[PDB]
Amino acid sequence: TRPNHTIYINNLNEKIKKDELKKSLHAIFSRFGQILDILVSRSLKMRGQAFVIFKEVSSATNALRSMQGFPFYDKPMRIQYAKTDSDIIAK
RNA sequence: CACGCACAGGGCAAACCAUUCGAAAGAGUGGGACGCAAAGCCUCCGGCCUAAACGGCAUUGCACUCCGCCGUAGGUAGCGGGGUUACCGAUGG
Ligand SMILES: Nc1nc2c(ncn2[C@@H]2O[C@@H]3COP(=O)(O)O[C@H]4[C@@H](O)[C@H](n5cnc6c(=O)[nH]c(N)nc65)O[C@@H]4COP(=O)(O)O[C@H]3[C@H]2O)c(=O)[nH]1
Repeated sequence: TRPNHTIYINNLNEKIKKDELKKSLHAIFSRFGQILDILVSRSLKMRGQAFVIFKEVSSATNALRSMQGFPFYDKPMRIQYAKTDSDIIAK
């Protein structure tokens, strides 16, 4: 549970189109601070989950806690501290 | 109608290379020429190739490597059956 710049989210409505998620997560996580990116693959394993990269931890954290169990596309998303740091975060 | 190395006069073009289109398969154009008696034309049937989109299922996945099954949809007529039309006329029991 080491706080991170990026957040893991799952139980995502696998029915909503990639582009749509992208636009609609920014939609509610931008409220918590600038985002450098939101990554999402539609592949068998990476589906149902998105990765949101905030500018700084401070926002991820602020983010996380507030929207846990949050009904998104009639499907309540679990949230967590990304296990690793996205690539650009090195940079 | 069918048949075939009947030498008549022709057609086409595998791999490859260049380039355009497509998610892709693959397709078109250009050089190439493996090999075609229809390797002309047509996707109705079987096979195989691709999964972008569409519908169903499966999946709770910790990624920035790969991304599943069915339907379907496309492609292949140079994978095959089939249909259709065809040049030559050594050959038709
Ligand atoms: N006019 C005519 N003659 C026929 C036919 N069938 C056989 N022949 C004669 O037989 C020769 C060899 O035929 P092949 O074994 O089928 O071997 C053939 C064939 O496989 C190929 N070919 C030529 N033209 C065509 C064509 O229009 N379509 C296809 N699929 N293959 C062809 O080239 C080979 C040699 O061809 P050729 O030099 O012409 O020499 C030919 C030709 O003189 C026919 O339907 N029409």
